[PDB]
Amino acid sequence: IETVPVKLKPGMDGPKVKQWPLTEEKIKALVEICTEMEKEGKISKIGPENPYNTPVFAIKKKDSTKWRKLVDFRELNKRTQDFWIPHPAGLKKKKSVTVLDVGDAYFSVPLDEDFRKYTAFTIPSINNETPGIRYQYNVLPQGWKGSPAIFQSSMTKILEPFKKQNPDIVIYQYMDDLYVGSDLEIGQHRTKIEELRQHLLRWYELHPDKWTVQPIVLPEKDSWTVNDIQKLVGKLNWASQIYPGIKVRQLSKLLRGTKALTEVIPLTEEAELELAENREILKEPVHGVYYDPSKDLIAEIQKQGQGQWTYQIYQEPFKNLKTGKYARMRGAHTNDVKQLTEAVQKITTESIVIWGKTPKFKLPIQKETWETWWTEYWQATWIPEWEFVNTPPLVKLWYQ
Amino acid sequence: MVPISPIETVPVKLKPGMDGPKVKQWPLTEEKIKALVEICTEMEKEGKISKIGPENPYNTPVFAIWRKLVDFRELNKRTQDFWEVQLGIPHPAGLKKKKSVTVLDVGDAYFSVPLDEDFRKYTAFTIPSINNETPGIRYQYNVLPQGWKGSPAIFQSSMTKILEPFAAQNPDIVIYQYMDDLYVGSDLEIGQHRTKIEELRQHLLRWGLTTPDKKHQKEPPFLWMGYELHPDKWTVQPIVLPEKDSWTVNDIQKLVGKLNWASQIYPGIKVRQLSKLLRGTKALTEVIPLTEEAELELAENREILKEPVHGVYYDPSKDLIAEIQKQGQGQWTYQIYQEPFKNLKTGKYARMRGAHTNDVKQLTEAVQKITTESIVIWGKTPKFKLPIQKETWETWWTEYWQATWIPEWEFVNTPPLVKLWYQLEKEPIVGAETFYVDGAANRETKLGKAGYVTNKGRQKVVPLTNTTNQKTELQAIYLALQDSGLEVNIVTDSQYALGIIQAQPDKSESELVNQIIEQLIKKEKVYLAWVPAHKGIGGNEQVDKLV
Ligand SMILES: Cc1c(Oc2ccccc2OCCn2ccc(=O)[nH]c2=O)cc(N(C)C(=O)CCl)c2ccc(C#N)cc12
Repeated sequence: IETVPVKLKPGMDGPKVKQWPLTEEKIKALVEICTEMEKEGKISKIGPENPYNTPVFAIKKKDSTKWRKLVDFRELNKRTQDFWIPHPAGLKKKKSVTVLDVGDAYFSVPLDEDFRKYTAFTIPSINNETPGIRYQYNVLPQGWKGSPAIFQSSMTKILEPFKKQNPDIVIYQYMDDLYVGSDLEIGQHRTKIEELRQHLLRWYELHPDKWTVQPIVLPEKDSWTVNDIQKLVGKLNWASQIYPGIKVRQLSKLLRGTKALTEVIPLTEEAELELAENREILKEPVHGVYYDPSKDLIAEIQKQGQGQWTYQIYQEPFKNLKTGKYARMRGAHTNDVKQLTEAVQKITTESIVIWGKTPKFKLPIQKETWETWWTEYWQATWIPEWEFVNTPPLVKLWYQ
Repeated sequence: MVPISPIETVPVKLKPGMDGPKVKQWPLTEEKIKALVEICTEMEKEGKISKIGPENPYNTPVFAIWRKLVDFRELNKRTQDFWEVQLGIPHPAGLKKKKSVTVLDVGDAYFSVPLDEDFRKYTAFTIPSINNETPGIRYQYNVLPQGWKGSPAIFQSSMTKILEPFAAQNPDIVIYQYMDDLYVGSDLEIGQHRTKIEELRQHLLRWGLTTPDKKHQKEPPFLWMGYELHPDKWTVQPIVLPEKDSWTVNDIQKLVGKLNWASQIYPGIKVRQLSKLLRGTKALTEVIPLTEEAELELAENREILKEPVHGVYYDPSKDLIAEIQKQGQGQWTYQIYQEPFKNLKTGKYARMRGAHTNDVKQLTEAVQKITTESIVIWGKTPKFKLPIQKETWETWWTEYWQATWIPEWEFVNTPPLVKLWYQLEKEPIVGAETFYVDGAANRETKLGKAGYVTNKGRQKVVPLTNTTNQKTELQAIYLALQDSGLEVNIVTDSQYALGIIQAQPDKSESELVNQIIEQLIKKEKVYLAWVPAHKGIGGNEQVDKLV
């Protein structure tokens, strides 16, 4: 009911990002949505004196046939002044966590007068026939980092009774999402979630306990071919960058001579001992692996085939903070890009739960393909940063 | 007097921290001064400008050619940024056929859009007096000056706001605004069409804007931005390839400009060689000889550009189809159409700069380009006809290390067909000879050696002059491919060679890589295994090639 002064970082102008082309159905959807929001005062039309722009597109969330408006506030977010809560380190330790969309609550708080012109966006026209419908926000926009910061006080006032009632429930907020962690039963968790949503009304099942870090495992065979031993020495040599005491000389000793790749080689006793020592070494955690809130999080994804994907979250090379394998199949059996996009969304969600921020992705895909198709399968309210790797990494099978 | 509705002014500011322009007035001849006094007197009588006192410290130079011409380049440098009037120009293939299309001249409205009061003082200009014996006449603009930075954007915005209710209450027509011209199309009867045109003239007159009752000068075929727009079709303005005995650099840039521009409707245009002659020149007047490939390419262009070809307009009720053909040397051509033999438009795609490539990657890139273009022009992705078998694409994307995807498409049998030229095995090959390869070079003398030893006792080491480590590693693999049977296992330590071959190229800049590809095509089964170097892995003999 009272606007809080918001400004930009010193020396930075507002965002001026090109609106990318949209299909006709998305344009029409945005026309209906923005017409309705204009009738509600949430947005207002602007004139040519506003040079700032932020991209916009339309999506369809899970279990819904209504379109939704997505604004790519990444540039404005990095150009918006830093607002100033320690991250709940116990949210990742909880048994279950549910994600709720509280973005509607932001639209009840007006936006600072002078700052509105930086939220400008454009509904584009087909074939550049018309100049495009230009809008700016009058309330807190969904996707902007200042919205949860400004609404944090009111959110504390709304969640104060529920927090006081259940001290065992962890509550976290990131952008337009509310993460609610507990240790109850799935039915009790769903009834409790309905309790919290009806509590918020009058004013996504996720289980981190079933997620752990993945160790480097070595094969267990009764007979090894030359090729098997070569791959094993390769994987152990790669793992020696992560683990100090990895030793491969006794296994490389067996590869002496020019033998056929399919020839079975029996292991010597020294080779068995070396392999067992390497197993014991790989069973231990990595030495000196810590998180630095001042550094970026980097996430790498490898396509393993048959709907299987691997990923690693780290900050320094060979110091993995998280590793995982997303093999879920959900209507994307014939589309690599949809699988990759869902994987990026899940990894970003896990990173939000663990560290409270999104990582920078390294995507195994050509820039043009991804930039062409990723909005088609995006269902989250946030967007991370990403870059593209054009050279096949050798370590792929070493994560398989 | 009928009350004229006021046009809302757009608030305008200068760039932050800057000040209005202050430029010395140009000295003018007596006749030019008299002409500018007459013109500015008439404009003041009409209300476009107003006299100002000496308090205004700003000034912008004025000229006459009469016709008054104010040079606002400084004020433009000091004026704020505005939202772009147009992000891009439309494409004729996106237009929808209309029974009637009328052109209205709203030029007189340009000078009828008011300027923000607080900004008018920055448009001040001075007419020098005769013999400079009196203070020059001081004027300022009250409306959008032509040549000012924000005039087109504010004009188009104001006109759009004026036309919004008329277009809303008449959905059965289409109105388009371009510069000081409106274009109104409809499928109604010609009588109803002229009626609604009169209604538009009245609605514009309710803001005091006058559309001429004179029959407009624009009439089919409409010539616009190098385009010919007809009632039922569109094309490019005539493209004439000149007959030159010798071609300079600007002749080749003009020829590649005409061919690039003509390629959007003429199918099969190629610009590879002619643009290749312009590689790394940076000399406009340099005369470059013509290669034979450029001569054959230019002859094919003259054969394609012989007779005129037209494109149709977009019919939203029919499906959108895009068909692709490979032309070789990284060249691709495509037609976008709805009915067979009647193209909406055409185009080409050239492969990107790269050391290694294959046909499937280029076809994928071209599909992405056509998809973006089609979403721009028509707002939807077309269905594709591609020269590649379904099984070929399935094998490729299932086995490719990168994620990839093309939208709905069907196979069309139009050679040359995009195919996979070789496929590496996933597991070692039983019964096949195993070639342990290696290569090495001296960084100073550039002397090296490349070779292999096999499980059957076959060996070879070749010495090489003027080579590198990477070159000797590739050369080692090549030697193993040369001397082996149809099925072969190859063991290397070269992360570089594996990085190249796992990218699956079918063509390369390096002749050595191309030779390796040619050897791979001849093979039946090839398994390529990697091992770490200098780890004592026997067979992998680093000392054999470092002698
Ligand atoms: C006649 C004209 C434009 O046409 C239309 C105008 C209004 C509705 C539909 C139209 O097009 C349908 C296809 N069509 C075209 C010609 C014809 O006779 N019959 C026919 O059905 C569109 C333009 N472009 C490209 C625009 O961006 C609109 Cl400012 C023009 C641009 C310049 C000039 C000039 N001189 C003229 C333009």
